[PDB]
Amino acid sequence: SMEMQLTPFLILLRKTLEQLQEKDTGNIFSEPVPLSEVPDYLDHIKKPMDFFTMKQNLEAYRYLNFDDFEEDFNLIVSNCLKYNAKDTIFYRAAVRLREQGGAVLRQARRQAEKM
Ligand SMILES: Oc1cccc2ncccc12
Repeated sequence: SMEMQLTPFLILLRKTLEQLQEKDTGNIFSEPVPLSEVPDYLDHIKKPMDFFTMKQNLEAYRYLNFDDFEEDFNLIVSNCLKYNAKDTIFYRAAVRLREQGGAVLRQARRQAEKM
């Protein structure tokens, strides 16, 4: 809205990002998928995403509404479901992050709406 302030919103996004990273207990989404180990990754995945990149986007003022932030989170999840077979831990880790992280995201968006 007209009066919504930037700094409390960024503080909220930082806290939310930390809470989401806590759900990724193996830290498999902490840094970009290592393209040197996965040379076919970009054949399947058009926009890689990870929590370090999200932190850099946050601090570069690229996230100005909650959708901007949640869309990149959803890329982390959807890219991982798309690339990895269902019988892998990586696939299940994306399911777990979607489920547990969705709860973090709903409460955070509610706080943003009060701003
Ligand atoms: O190394 C990784 C971490 C998280 C997700 C991945 N998805 C495909 C290939 C490698 C991955």
